[PDB]
Amino acid sequence: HHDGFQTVKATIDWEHPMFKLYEKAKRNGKWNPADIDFSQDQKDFASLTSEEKISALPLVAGFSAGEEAITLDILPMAHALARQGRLEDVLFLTTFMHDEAKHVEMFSRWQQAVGIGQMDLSVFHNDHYKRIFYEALPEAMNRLYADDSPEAVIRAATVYNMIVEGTLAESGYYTFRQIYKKAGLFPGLLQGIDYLNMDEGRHIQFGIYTIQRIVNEDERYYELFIRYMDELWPHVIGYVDYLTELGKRIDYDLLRHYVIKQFNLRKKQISRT
Amino acid sequence: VHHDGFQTVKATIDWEHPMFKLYEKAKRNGKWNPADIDFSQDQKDFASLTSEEKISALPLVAGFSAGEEAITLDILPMAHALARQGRLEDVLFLTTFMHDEAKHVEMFSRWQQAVGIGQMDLSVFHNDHYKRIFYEALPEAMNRLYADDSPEAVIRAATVYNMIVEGTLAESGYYTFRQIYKKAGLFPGLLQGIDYLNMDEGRHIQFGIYTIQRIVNEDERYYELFIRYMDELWPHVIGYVDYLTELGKRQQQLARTYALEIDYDLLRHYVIKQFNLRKKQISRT
Ligand SMILES: CCCCCCCCCCCCCCCC(=O)O
Ligand SMILES: CCCCCCCCCCCCCCCC(=O)O
Ligand SMILES: [Fe+2]
Ligand SMILES: [Fe+2]
Ligand SMILES: [Fe+2]
Ligand SMILES: [Fe+2]
Ligand SMILES: [Mn+2]
Ligand SMILES: [Mn+2]
Repeated sequence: HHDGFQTVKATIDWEHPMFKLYEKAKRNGKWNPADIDFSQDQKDFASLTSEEKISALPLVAGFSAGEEAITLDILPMAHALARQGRLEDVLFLTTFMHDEAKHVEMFSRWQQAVGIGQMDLSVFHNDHYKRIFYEALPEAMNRLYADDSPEAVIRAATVYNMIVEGTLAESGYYTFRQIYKKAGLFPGLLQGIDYLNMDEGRHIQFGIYTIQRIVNEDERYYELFIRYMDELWPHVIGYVDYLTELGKRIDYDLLRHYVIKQFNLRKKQISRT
Repeated sequence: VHHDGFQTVKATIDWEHPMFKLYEKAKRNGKWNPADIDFSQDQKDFASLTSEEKISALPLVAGFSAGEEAITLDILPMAHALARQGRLEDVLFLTTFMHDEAKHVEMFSRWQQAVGIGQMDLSVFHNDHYKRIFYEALPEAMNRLYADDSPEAVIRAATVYNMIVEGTLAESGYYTFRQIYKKAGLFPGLLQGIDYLNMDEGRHIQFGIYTIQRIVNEDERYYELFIRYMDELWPHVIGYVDYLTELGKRQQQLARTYALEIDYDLLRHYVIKQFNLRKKQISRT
């Protein structure tokens, strides 16, 4: 039951950081994936050699699955914060969710346009990928229906924001750029990736805000945060090694260092105080 | 529980799904930002009213602010349930639904802030009937879906929120606010807000009808449930309406300072009109 309503008893906290992030999201979040011209992307893909055609697909499969996952899986988080009365958080998360829907849509549209929509790209998810996306992610998010303790929220934000978006996805945008914009290939996908990377700058900020406000109440949670990151590293780098083994069949030595860099950078964005 | 796989890895989005088409319309037609509305004439208009004129609109604003905030919290279980059923295109659409409702909450709260009543607690205009729908039945029917996503649970949730709250009360609210404050040349920024809001809600009702009718096509037993759930809520619908009516009648200072004939019997029949129209948008097959 609702006890009352903040915009009836009072107003929105206009000075809340997440309400300000909400405002930014409405201003900077107007792109529509339906407007992306994929026609050159189709030609590029067709002109590729089958050996080149596959080289693209592992990454797209990682992302298509990853965006769809978070679209389905943020909803428990939004619900738990709604139940705690954090209205400005909820306002922000509606932009988060619609961003992610556009992300799902964009990769799906590219798949469709280059002609691989009928292809099942699950074959490029290895065990380590499945551990993160098929298992740990939904596990940590769905927990929050029955357990919204600080430890549960921090574990979900760490998994979704610091590992999935902040290590794997950040590293993936960089990989796409380091490979295809140099080549002059796939300009519509790279356009989408650029819009998406803008969106994701906001998403990481909600995650930092969330993890940090909890850490602030008890620095015991800081060590929780680090432990959770390290728990998932073996699957992060297991996936990366799987993908680097594939491409060698571009210095994957560099992209495997960018992943390592991102992971440590994300750890540093949270302070013990 | 874990994901089996992902539709946009095995396949693609179902581009011909009607909820995808509705998602596409939502993106194209849902660009308005309440932060852009000019409330300066509203703040002056509100200040130009007496204490007694000043309140005639607040009961409506309190019903609206509470209603928009409730659904912002209470749609989330519905989106989760459909996500669990693999209804990806529904979920995509629902991201626009939820973001719309966020803007609706924001708009009324901006208006309250700008006209100067942010500090005033407007809960006093929620009578027991209002509470039974918005403080109780709405969240009960939605939160159910976390543990019971059966067709009958989904019908009930869509009926409460989409057919009653949006399609009866909110549709009547927009009419009332037009029949009164557009005729009074009052609160232009609020009515611009309400215009945009009402456009949003045309899509929301289409999702609710799609959802209810989808379930009724599986089995007609469910048509009767829809009618019964509509009927179980009518008394609170009309209980709130009578209450809002008796308020307006005894604070009639704004009606005659602005030479308006506010017909609280016409407004009452429009509510009844919306209720039955909503029944007619669901067919037994
Ligand atoms: C060979 C170098 C490795 C490059 C790393 C690529 C990893 C693929 C990206 C998958 C994660 C995408 C998750 C979406 C996050 C979000 O939607 O916020
Ligand atoms: C005297 C005339 C009575 C008219 C009825 C007025 C009722 C106020 C409506 C408040 C509910 C608003 C819910 C909005 C639903 C949505 O945002 O989708
Ligand atoms: Fe994201
Ligand atoms: Fe391994
Ligand atoms: Fe709505
Ligand atoms: Fe009563
Ligand atoms: Mn994303
Ligand atoms: Mn609304």
